[PDB]
Amino acid sequence: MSGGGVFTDILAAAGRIFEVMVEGHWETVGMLFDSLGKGTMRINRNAYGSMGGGSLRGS
Amino acid sequence: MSGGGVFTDILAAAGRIFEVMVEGHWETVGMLFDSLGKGTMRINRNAYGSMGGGSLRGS
Amino acid sequence: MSGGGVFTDILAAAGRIFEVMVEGHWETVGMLFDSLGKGTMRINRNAYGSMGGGSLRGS
Amino acid sequence: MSGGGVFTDILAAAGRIFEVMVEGHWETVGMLFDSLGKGTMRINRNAYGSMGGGSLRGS
Amino acid sequence: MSGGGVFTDILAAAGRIFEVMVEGHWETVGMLFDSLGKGTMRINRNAYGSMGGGSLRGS
Amino acid sequence: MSGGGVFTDILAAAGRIFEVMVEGHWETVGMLFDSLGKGTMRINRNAYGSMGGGSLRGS
Amino acid sequence: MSGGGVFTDILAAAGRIFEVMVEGHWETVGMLFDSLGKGTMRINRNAYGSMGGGSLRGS
Amino acid sequence: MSGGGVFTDILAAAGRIFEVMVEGHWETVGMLFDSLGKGTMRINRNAYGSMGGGSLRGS
Amino acid sequence: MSGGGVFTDILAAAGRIFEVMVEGHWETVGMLFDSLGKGTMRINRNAYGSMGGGSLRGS
Amino acid sequence: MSGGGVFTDILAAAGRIFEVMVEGHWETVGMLFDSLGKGTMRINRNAYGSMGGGSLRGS
Amino acid sequence: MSGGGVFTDILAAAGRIFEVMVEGHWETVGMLFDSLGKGTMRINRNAYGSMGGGSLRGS
Amino acid sequence: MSGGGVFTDILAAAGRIFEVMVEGHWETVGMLFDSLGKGTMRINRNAYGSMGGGSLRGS
Amino acid sequence: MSGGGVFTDILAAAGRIFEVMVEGHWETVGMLFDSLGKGTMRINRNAYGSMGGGSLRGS
Amino acid sequence: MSGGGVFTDILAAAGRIFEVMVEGHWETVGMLFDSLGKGTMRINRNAYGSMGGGSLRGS
Ligand code: BCL
Ligand code: BCL
Ligand code: BCL
Ligand code: BCL
Ligand code: BCL
Ligand code: BCL
Ligand code: BCL
Ligand code: BCL
Ligand code: BCL
Repeated sequence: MSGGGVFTDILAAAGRIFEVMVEGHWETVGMLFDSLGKGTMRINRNAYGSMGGGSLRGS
Repeated sequence: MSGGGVFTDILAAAGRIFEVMVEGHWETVGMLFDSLGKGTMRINRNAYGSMGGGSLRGS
Repeated sequence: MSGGGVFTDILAAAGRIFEVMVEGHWETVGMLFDSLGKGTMRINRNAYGSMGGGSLRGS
Repeated sequence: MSGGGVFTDILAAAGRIFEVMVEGHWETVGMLFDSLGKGTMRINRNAYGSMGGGSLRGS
Repeated sequence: MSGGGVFTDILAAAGRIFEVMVEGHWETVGMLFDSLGKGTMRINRNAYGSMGGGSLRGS
Repeated sequence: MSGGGVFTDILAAAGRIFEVMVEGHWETVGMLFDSLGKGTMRINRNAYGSMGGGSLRGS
Repeated sequence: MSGGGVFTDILAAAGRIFEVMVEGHWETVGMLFDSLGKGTMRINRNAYGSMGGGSLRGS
Repeated sequence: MSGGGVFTDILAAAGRIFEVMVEGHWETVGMLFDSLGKGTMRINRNAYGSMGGGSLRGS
Repeated sequence: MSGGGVFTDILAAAGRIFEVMVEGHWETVGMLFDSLGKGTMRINRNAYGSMGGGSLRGS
Repeated sequence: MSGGGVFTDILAAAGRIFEVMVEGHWETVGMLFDSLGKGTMRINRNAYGSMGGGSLRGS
Repeated sequence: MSGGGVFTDILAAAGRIFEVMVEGHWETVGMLFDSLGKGTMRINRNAYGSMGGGSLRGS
Repeated sequence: MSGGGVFTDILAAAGRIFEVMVEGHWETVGMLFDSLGKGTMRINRNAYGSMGGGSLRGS
Repeated sequence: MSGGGVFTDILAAAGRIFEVMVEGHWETVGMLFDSLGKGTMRINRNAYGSMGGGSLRGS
Repeated sequence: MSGGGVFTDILAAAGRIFEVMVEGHWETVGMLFDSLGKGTMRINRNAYGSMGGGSLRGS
């Protein structure tokens, strides 16, 4: 049976190799949700400007 | 019956020889189960990150 | 100053028109987050399967 | 921004497609440990046969 | 004095214009300090591995 | 200063890249001390075959 | 340093080796001392043949 | 096995040489953060100047 | 049997000769583990420079 | 029966002559077991060196 | 005196440079005294062999 | 001072080398005193043969 | 046995001769350690020139 | 039986003659052991030189 021992490893590889693909498989998501944030501020800064609730109507 | 005494020795040699094959018949297994341990870790690092169980719901 | 009264309506237009863009702007999101849900199921299944916590060690 | 909306579906696809690879990924392991079983029986049968422990030495 | 009134505006501009330069003058810093974090982890994962402080020497 | 912002990213790189050299660097050691245990056994086996300490001289 | 990792294995060798030399080395001794016990008998038998001590002289 | 002993020293070398890289690796950081300091003073000086808080309104 | 007494002396040899191979077979190891100690020092020097543990958080 | 008396002496000769063969028959054994001795010392010298039994575990 | 500021840095050098020379100036000594220990042993093995002091003269 | 370090050794050598000369310096003495022994027995065997002290003269 | 008495004198020689090699052998060591004491002084003199310990800080 | 009386004198001879051989036989020994005493002195003197035992450790 000497030589030809190429099975057994593979499993070690499927486990080890998969580490590379799964590791760089995340980094992409980070900015997706976060980047937007700024774009909604400009509409907010105009139309709205008077925080003062003021007196209550009918009282 | 002098000469021709080749039997008794085979039994000595059917046991002794078997020592060579059996001895190098176990080393293969060692790594099989082991090596894998590393691969499953990356998935577990990302999705899971907050050990903090937090407070109990409804209490 | 008969005629030449093409201002005023622009305001009506910008306000009215903005409805067309903004009312087609949203629809894109919806599916974005929702579709995913079907990819994580196939790894969760196989590696896990025994809900039975079993007895507590040391007791 | 009519058309050109081919980004959102990739996540849907990665989440989906991944299902095909992972679902055929497993089946290989099943027979890996189970097949063996039969091979160890033949040696056990010959060198062992008298279940009868017999009497205890010195008593 | 009619016409030639180009001064007063510069002040409105020196203040308004500076808004553009100062606004895109911060975004650069964000990643500088943060990105590094990851690189120092690998030396930490090897040489170190046994959290268990163990028993106290001389006691 | 538009473009030419190649400096900051290097830090991200020195930290991130070093992650490669260091990770591959440790694997060499594991086999080194371990493989030896087998060679010392045969000498030990012949000269030392009697465990029975026997009686104490002078008593 | 990819490839060129042929040292760490010599030790695995050397120790793994040596098993072969040492193991076939001992078999020589067994017969040396034992085969002799059959040559001393023929002189002992003829000159000596009367176990009977007989009576004690002077008594 | 006279000669051919060029392995052992590699460890000594990797351990020793690594000193050269790492002892030149640093140095770059030092000035990075410190320099800046002088740039923010010029704007703070002109728009601010009256330390005297003065009296409190409504008292 | 005058002359031809070349056996016996081999044993005197095999024992005596082996003294040579075994004696010059251990010296290799000495440097192996030792030499390394120096290389781990530089990383340890920079990142860690403040021994002062400081005060205890929350007290 | 004068002369021809060569039978009586042979016994005297067999008894005598045998002295020569038996006398030089021994000397060979002397160094057979004694020479070895030295060859086993070198392995003992290395792998063992700390006579100090040290403290007893668990006490 | 813009430009021509090459002094101060020499002092920065001269001290830093001296680190290289002094660092690789001690490693030479290590083996000097050590290596000798083995040589004096052979004379001491032969002439002296009987640790047993024996009885005291005149008593 | 790189290279030319051939002094520090030598001592290691005079100490080591001397082991070879001193080790084979002995051996010769062994048989010098011991071989004689036999040559004095033949005169003793003749001339003396009557251990019996016999009776004491004058008593 | 007239003449040929050249063995007994070798011992007288070996012992008498070795007197020559050993006698001139030692003279080498003397200078080795001693000559050094003069090179360490110069660095000691400049950096350290104030013996006066001075007052104790905090008292 | 006049003449031919040459026997009786041989005994006188053999006995008388043996004096010549045996008398010159001994002289060889004398120096053998005695000359050596001058070779051991030159190693004893350099390595040892301080007769003074000094104080006893721990007292
Ligand atoms: C005992 C159960 C073990 C296990 C046992 C196994 C076994 C057993 C096997 C795998 C295999 C695989 N495992 Mg697994 N695996 C485990 C855990 C995982 C998990 C998980 C999240 O739990 C996942 C998703 C993976 C992922 C994977 C894949 C890498 C692979 C299935 C085919 C594939 O996609 O390769 C896609 C691509 C590759 C495998 C890389 C090689 C592709 C080459 C051949 C393409 C041609 C190359 C071209 C000619 C040259 C140019 C290429 C470039 C330009 C350089 N494993 C579990 C815990 N795994 C199989 C495998 O390794 O493939 C044989 C396999 O036999
Ligand atoms: C938000 C977090 C989501 C997630 C979001 C993402 C996002 C976002 C992306 C991925 C991507 C991927 N995800 Mg995901 N993913 C999740 C859950 C999973 C899990 C999991 C176990 O939980 C795993 C392991 C996967 C697995 C995968 C891979 C299929 C893929 C990474 C590259 C790759 O290996 O494709 C290897 C092979 C392919 C992708 C198939 C296409 C390969 C083609 C381009 C090769 C050339 C074809 C040739 C020219 C034509 C001939 C081919 C044949 C002969 C027909 N995802 C998590 C829960 N995933 C990335 C992706 O889909 O790639 C763009 C990606 O952008
Ligand atoms: C994991 C630990 C497991 C284990 C797992 C393994 C693994 C893993 C392997 C073995 C293998 C073997 N094991 Mg196992 N084995 C276990 C228990 C046992 C026990 C025991 C008493 O406990 C024994 C003695 C055996 C016995 C054996 C042998 C059958 C075989 C080693 C080579 C050999 O001798 O095949 C001699 C002959 C054969 C294997 C039959 C095939 C021979 C063919 C190739 C010769 C040429 C054929 C010719 C071209 C065509 C004409 C032929 C005829 C004329 C028809 N195993 C333990 C419990 N065993 C190995 C094996 O099965 O070989 C691949 C192997 O890879
Ligand atoms: C703030 C402190 C941070 C840190 C901040 C920095 C900073 C700041 C810098 C580095 C730099 C480096 N860091 Mg760092 N670094 C940290 C942690 C580490 C640790 C550690 C184990 O803790 C180490 C040893 C490393 C290792 C390294 C090196 C990769 C690099 C020093 C030069 C070098 O060796 O590049 C050798 C080789 C390269 C850098 C790759 C590029 C080489 C090219 C230019 C050669 C020519 C290419 C040729 C023309 C094209 C063909 C090439 C091939 C055939 C394709 N860093 C700490 C935690 N590091 C410096 C750097 O990245 O270089 C400028 C740098 O400026
Ligand atoms: C760390 C301390 C370890 C140890 C580590 C080492 C290290 C390290 C090394 C050795 C080496 C050796 N060890 Mg070790 N070894 C240990 C334990 C043992 C013990 C013991 C009883 O404890 C012994 C005596 C051995 C015995 C041996 C020798 C086999 C070998 C020294 C040279 C030699 O004799 O090779 C004699 C012959 C051979 C090695 C076989 C190869 C000879 C070839 C090169 C000759 C030419 C072949 C020709 C061209 C082709 C035709 C040949 C045939 C016709 C087919 N080791 C101790 C416990 N050992 C060295 C070694 O193995 O050499 C590389 C080595 O590197
Ligand atoms: C037992 C565990 C030990 C250890 C044992 C090992 C072992 C074992 C090895 C290393 C190796 C390495 N170790 Mg280490 N090492 C330890 C501690 C450290 C620490 C640490 C911070 O603790 C670090 C990060 C280092 C860093 C390093 C690297 C220098 C090297 C991995 C490849 C490399 O980067 O070479 C980058 C470049 C070089 C090694 C210099 C030589 C490059 C040449 C070959 C390129 C071609 C030259 C060209 C043809 C000529 C022109 C060149 C110039 C123009 C003059 N070690 C740990 C504590 N280390 C390996 C090594 O050094 O490779 C042999 C190695 O064998
Ligand atoms: C009574 C039991 C005794 C004992 C009895 C014997 C007996 C009996 C024999 C051995 C033999 C051997 N014993 Mg032993 N031996 C004992 C104790 C030991 C111990 C031990 C650590 O206690 C060990 C490991 C050894 C080691 C060895 C080996 C040296 C040798 C087996 C072959 C070999 O390896 O030679 C490898 C190499 C050589 C033997 C050197 C000669 C090789 C030549 C022939 C190769 C060709 C030379 C070429 C043509 C010319 C160029 C060469 C160079 C370039 C100059 N013995 C036990 C305690 N030993 C056998 C032996 O000595 O060989 C005949 C043998 O017959
Ligand atoms: C610090 C004090 C150390 C010490 C330090 C030193 C130092 C230092 C030196 C010596 C040297 C010597 N020491 Mg010392 N030595 C110590 C302990 C000992 C002890 C002891 C019993 O404790 C003894 C007696 C020895 C013995 C010796 C001698 C081997 C040698 C003096 C010349 C000589 O005899 O070489 C006789 C022969 C040789 C040295 C072998 C080489 C001869 C070659 C050059 C002749 C020509 C070769 C020819 C051209 C080629 C063919 C040759 C063959 C046919 C193959 N040392 C003490 C404890 N020793 C000296 C030495 O080793 O010489 C350099 C030396 O420098
Ligand atoms: C009884 C125990 C006695 C003792 C008895 C013996 C006996 C017996 C013998 C020795 C012999 C030796 N003893 Mg001693 N010896 C004792 C004490 C000592 C001590 C000691 C520290 O106590 C030491 C280390 C020595 C040292 C020595 C060596 C000089 C020599 C072993 C070979 C050798 O090295 O010669 C190396 C070199 C020489 C001997 C000089 C002659 C070399 C010539 C033959 C080389 C060729 C010359 C060339 C053709 C002409 C050109 C030469 C020049 C250019 C002029 N003895 C003990 C106390 N010793 C042996 C001896 O004297 O050699 C026969 C020997 O037989």
